[PDB]
Amino acid sequence: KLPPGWEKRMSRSSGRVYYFNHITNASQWERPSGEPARVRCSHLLVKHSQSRRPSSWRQEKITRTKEEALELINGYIQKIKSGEEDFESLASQFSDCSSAKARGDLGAFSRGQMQKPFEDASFALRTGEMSGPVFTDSGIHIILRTE
Repeated sequence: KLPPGWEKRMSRSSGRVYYFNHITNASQWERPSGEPARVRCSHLLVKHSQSRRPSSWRQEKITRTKEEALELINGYIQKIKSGEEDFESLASQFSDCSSAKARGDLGAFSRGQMQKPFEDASFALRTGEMSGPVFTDSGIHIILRTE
């Protein structure tokens, strides 16, 4: 009896059930509570040496590995979930996408327009909800659905 894309999982380190979304890679302790033509999202992108365009306003030659990019992504997720940092502030400071200028805002879009893994996570999110790591050809994303 779980919303779309959510499933119950067992955590081995703590021995407790949690909830996992296999579309967004979101996870949380708490049980989670047509689809629209368009959603609005912000994101924080961390590129790596195998991104389709491995450079950004933050560095001319992006050399980090995929797993280094994932480590940075998880660090940002930790700070956001714990309240140590705001999503928008981290996107402005550290996103490798030029949308960092607008605090990660990408505006509105509909299915078919974005990269498929990005689109699926975005439409699987509920408004105000945040994804886990989402992998695309651009790099690794954190996605926040704002409308």
